[PDB]
Amino acid sequence: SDELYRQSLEIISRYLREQATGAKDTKPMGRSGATSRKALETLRRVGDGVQRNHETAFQGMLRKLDIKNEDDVKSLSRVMIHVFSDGVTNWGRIVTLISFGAFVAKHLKTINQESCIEPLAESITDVLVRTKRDWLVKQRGWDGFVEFFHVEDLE
Amino acid sequence: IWLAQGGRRLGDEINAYYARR
Ligand SMILES: C1C2CC3CC1CC(C2)C3
Repeated sequence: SDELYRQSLEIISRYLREQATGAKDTKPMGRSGATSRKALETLRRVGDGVQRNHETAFQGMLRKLDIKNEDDVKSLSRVMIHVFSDGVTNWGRIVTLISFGAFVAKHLKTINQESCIEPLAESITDVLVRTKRDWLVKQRGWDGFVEFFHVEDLE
Repeated sequence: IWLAQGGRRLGDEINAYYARR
């Protein structure tokens, strides 16, 4: 039983699903509902801005990757591992990684490859949880994610 | 993988933006 993995997969898969289909999953989040719910809401807020702001960089990258099937998704995971290969980890890289995943997920749906969205979410979660588990733990997992992106209203 | 650094840099831009929020 790996709660950190389960929670991460739940958050990331639901964002990619709702981005691809355009409809939220109105089931409540699983055990540990508070953190996961705020994490997904934060992901919508920050992730949507990332895709809007950087739609150019995302579109160019997707065009060159030429993603067509589940094989191209596994090759995609190879590129994603390089997100931390310079020794640096932060929430900005992690949210950008997930945002591109949603961008790819939308593309996978318009080419009638919705079956690859679930593998895509699992790959992203694998990269995060299986190679950066220690860093996530030190941040307090998705609680750290929520707090970092919380915007302070200091009047 | 030659695109790797692009997303790292974009990620650091996003992180540096919120780092003052
Ligand atoms: C470009 C691509 C998307 C995000 C950000 C940046 C590095 C890696 C690949 C993750």
